[PDB]
Amino acid sequence: RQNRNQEIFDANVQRLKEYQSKIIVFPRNGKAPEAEQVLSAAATFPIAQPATDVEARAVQDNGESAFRTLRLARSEKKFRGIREKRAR
Amino acid sequence: QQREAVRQLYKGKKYQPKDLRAKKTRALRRALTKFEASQVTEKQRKKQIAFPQRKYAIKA
Repeated sequence: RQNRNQEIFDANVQRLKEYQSKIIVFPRNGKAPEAEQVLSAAATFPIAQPATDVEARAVQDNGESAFRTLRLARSEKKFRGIREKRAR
Repeated sequence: QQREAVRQLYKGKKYQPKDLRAKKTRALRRALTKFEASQVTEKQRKKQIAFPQRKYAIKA
């Protein structure tokens, strides 16, 4: 798995740091105290969906007609190849 | 008595009579011995010594 997303990489790093700070490693020389294991590590670190947006925000607009923007984007991709040939 | 005497006659000697050898089974006889199955290459020995499995618990 490659890393090409700052947000996901940072989330994974934070998860690793939390896991390291929450685990206790007994010394290899014995004398390990009571463990009291937890049968599920994923339960202690449940996967949480990042919040996409807040519940409410101040309304701002520019009159760009987002539907018009979608139509323009769809049209541009169709004729780009023909446009480049027509340019010469 | 004769068999026990013969056993003493072959006590500790390799390549002894077959009848005195284990009768467990053909498959187990040809199976790798305890020493043979424990043979580990130096690379794997070093890897195990450096990073053996650790005992860790999620408590704090």
